[PDB]
Amino acid sequence: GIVEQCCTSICSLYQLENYCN
Amino acid sequence: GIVEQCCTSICSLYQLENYCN
Amino acid sequence: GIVEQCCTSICSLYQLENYCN
Amino acid sequence: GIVEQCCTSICSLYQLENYCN
Amino acid sequence: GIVEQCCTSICSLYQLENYCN
Amino acid sequence: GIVEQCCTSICSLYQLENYCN
Amino acid sequence: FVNQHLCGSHLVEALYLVCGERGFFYTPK
Amino acid sequence: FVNQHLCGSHLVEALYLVCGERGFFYTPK
Amino acid sequence: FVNQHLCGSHLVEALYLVCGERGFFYTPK
Amino acid sequence: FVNQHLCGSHLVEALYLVCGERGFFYTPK
Amino acid sequence: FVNQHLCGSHLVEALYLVCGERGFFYTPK
Amino acid sequence: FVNQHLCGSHLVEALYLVCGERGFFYTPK
Ligand SMILES: Oc1cccc(O)c1
Ligand SMILES: Oc1cccc(O)c1
Ligand SMILES: Oc1cccc(O)c1
Ligand SMILES: Oc1cccc(O)c1
Ligand SMILES: Oc1cccc(O)c1
Ligand SMILES: Oc1cccc(O)c1
Ligand SMILES: [Cl-]
Ligand SMILES: [Cl-]
Ligand SMILES: [Zn+2]
Ligand SMILES: [Zn+2]
Repeated sequence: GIVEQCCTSICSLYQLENYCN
Repeated sequence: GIVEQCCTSICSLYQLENYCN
Repeated sequence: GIVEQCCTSICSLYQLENYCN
Repeated sequence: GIVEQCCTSICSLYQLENYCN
Repeated sequence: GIVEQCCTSICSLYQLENYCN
Repeated sequence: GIVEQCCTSICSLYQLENYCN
Repeated sequence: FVNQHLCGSHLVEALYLVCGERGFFYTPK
Repeated sequence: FVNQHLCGSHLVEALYLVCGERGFFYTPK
Repeated sequence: FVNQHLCGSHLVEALYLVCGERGFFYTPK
Repeated sequence: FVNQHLCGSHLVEALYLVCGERGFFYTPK
Repeated sequence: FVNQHLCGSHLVEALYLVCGERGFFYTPK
Repeated sequence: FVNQHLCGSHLVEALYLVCGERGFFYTPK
């Protein structure tokens, strides 16, 4: 999930956007 | 400045990016 | 929703839990 | 106390330092 | 203390409340 | 720079002030 | 509204802490 | 040391700013 | 409104920063 | 060092939330 | 109320996230 | 990396507060 994707390497704001409603 | 511009109506990511180096 | 409820007066921790999955 | 002193007008870090242990 | 108890392993809010006044 | 100085050891307030305008 | 924007930022942090492993659904609209 | 918990707190803050009025689900699963 | 609540959240931050190893007491009231 | 310093910043945030009107004493020790 | 102060705190956090490796000047008027 | 990223986040907040009306320059490289 997000924690796996984004807590070992930095997620871009676009990558973050994946989790918006 | 940024406070005047962004502290009443929300500045988007896009708008904020104008302040980056 | 959460803004109308919790930004107009302070929500308790139990009130905030309404918004947990 | 701190809320009355510092939430209506800005306290400097030096003023806030009064509340340190 | 708190750093020792809670920076090595996650403390719940319940555990943290032990440090309230 | 600041990351190298202040993310490996804690910078003091005065060290941080080097980065003020 | 910026007031709402700032309030929401604190709301999600509070939800993060209170909800724990449940997570949360933030839907301002 | 507690670094997924701390990372998750920053993650919700960043999601908040990216998502805006859309909102978001945070599911730590 | 929740203005005092949001303010206090920033105050404990700023206290954390300035007080260093001393720590601090936070008592609204 | 820095990771305890960052962690303490979140700890005081969580105490602020959980302790409410009671407030709290933060003392690294 | 210290609204400009609290707003500016969230602004620099937003700038931090948007500007990434480019960094940014914060120069309050 | 993530760690540096989380650290930079607290750094800009500390700069905000310490620098006051002077403002600051955050240049991570
Ligand atoms: O990958 C991440 C983790 C935390 C915050 C962020 O903006 C990005
Ligand atoms: O207009 C604003 C004010 C503060 C934070 C932000 O992301 C936007
Ligand atoms: O009503 C609120 C608003 C923001 C944060 C919080 O813990 C409660
Ligand atoms: O007067 C204040 C209120 C909140 C944060 C701060 O640094 C100062
Ligand atoms: O164990 C911890 C450490 C930091 C914040 C928190 O909510 C819990
Ligand atoms: O060395 C540091 C790193 C982050 C915040 C701070 O006040 C000091
Ligand atoms: Cl705020
Ligand atoms: Cl952190
Ligand atoms: Zn705030
Ligand atoms: Zn952090």
